[PDB]
Amino acid sequence: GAMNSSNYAELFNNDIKLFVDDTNVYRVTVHKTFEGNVATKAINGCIFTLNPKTGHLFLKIIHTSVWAGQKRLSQLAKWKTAEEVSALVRSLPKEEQPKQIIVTRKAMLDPLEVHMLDFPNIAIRPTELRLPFSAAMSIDKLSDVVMKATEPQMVLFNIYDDWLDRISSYTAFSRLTLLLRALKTNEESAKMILLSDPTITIKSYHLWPSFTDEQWITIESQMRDLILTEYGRKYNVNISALTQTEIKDIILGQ
Amino acid sequence: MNTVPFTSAPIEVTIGIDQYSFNVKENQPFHGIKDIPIGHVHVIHFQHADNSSMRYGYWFDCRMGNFYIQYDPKDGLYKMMEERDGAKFENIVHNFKERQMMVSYPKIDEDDTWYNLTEFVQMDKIRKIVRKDENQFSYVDSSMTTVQENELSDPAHSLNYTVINFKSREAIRPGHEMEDFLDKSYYLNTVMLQGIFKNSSNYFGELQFAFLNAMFFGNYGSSLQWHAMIELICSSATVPKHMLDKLDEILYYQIKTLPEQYSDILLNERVWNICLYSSFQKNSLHNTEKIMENKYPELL
Ligand SMILES: CCOC(=O)N1Cc2ccncc2C1
Ligand SMILES: CCOC(=O)N1Cc2ccncc2C1
Repeated sequence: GAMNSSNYAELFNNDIKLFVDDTNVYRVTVHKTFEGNVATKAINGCIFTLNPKTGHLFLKIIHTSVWAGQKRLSQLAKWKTAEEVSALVRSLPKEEQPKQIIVTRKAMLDPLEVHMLDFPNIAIRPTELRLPFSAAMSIDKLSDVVMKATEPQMVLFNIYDDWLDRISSYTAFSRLTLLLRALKTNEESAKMILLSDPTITIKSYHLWPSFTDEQWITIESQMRDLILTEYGRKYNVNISALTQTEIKDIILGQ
Repeated sequence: MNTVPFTSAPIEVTIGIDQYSFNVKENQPFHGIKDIPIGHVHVIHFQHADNSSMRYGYWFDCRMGNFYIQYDPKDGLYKMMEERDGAKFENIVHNFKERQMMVSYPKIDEDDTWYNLTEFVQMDKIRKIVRKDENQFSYVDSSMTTVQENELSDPAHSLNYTVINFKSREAIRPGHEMEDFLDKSYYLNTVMLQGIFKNSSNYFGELQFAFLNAMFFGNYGSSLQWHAMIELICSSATVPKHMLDKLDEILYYQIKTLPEQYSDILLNERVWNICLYSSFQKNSLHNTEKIMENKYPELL
């Protein structure tokens, strides 16, 4: 059924599964016309399709040409997402096809179920989790490949870099969602925490900096404080007054 | 001018004939129903006074044979039977009429209600939905499941309504996923009308039969089928003008006939709100929208 806090270890079992997030597929800037009307201008988007066990990210770049002369674009975007996920599944060898696809937005359920009628044994599920995958476009190297694209393109990444050499997929997913939540809440502050010590760089073949295990512990702590700091700024709350139990809950609850 | 005699009425029962009903007492001298209009299919139905769970009946056409009712004390129900001896049957009916032991089908001369409910319903089509080839009449009851319900147990006792499923390969052409899901015209016009039903008259007959089984028996799978056949039309951008005009008439008489006190169990809020206010055909069902707004404004 619905993926939640209860059935969370299920993300890291040996049943192949993918998360699909459609929140960066259809992207626009809203602007004034010469006559003082409002118009949109689309920019390049992406489907964020992620294996949470392996870190394999299928970034399908959505070029603005897709939208040319189409109507009801927010509706079409869900169906185009479903079309491309079903094309990806059909492209994979049988032993690599997912057993489950989890959509981050319940509006993707019917479009994806309809495109996957040929795969009755692939379960299409919603989730109760509020996942921060909208912030994928805060990862500089992902933003760069999307905005430079001149045509439809699929790019493959490992969103965990080499982390699984040192940590479990449970802890890698934790680190990923904490980093994306911080980038979503305060992008400027998040980037300044990641990128401020010049001695620590991003490998050419990586998305994130090359932190030692001890430095990751410090980074993770600075990200958790950023999310608390911003929660205090947003709700006018004295953070310094909160307990570790209070702090604990806001650091998932969101 | 046709007659369905009863051997006797050994148990207290409410008897329906089409939209009419009356109470018969345990061992009351009741010997049946006379003056049944030729030209239409009819339904005789029963609800036992000592057990309202016993709810069942028979579809029949008096043009296809001589039918009577006889209580079976083993199976504990009123059974329809065919009498093949014409002269015996004629003699039975004659005696019961002379002794005035029969109720008269109470048709008001102005009243086209039954024709309006059964316009497209034909006994040969009922016999394909309800399969029991040794009888010319068809047994239905409140608990009988549909082939579709049995997919999501005993197949011999099933209502074989045409399966409608909006998220099925039958409903959705590969490559036209969004198109076919948001506009059901393909599924209505090519698959159902041209393909399975052959014409709108057969589609409406099944729709009307499903309504009648839902209303007269409280058959849940019948109510599901009635709503699915309405939703398939209302969700189609391209429907012939004659089919929309006829559907408006069909639904008007169905909503007219529904007992006010069963509206809560027989009408699906989502489907009616969608059909009348959001669908392609939201503006095409003037008579149905007016009677629904005036009779059931709560539901909406
Ligand atoms: C690796 C350590 O993990 C965490 O500290 N998290 C996961 C996580 C994910 C999303 N928001 C907050 C948090 C706190
Ligand atoms: C051919 C598939 O089924 C039909 O065509 N019917 C069912 C049916 C049941 C009662 N009256 C008319 C009809 C038309």
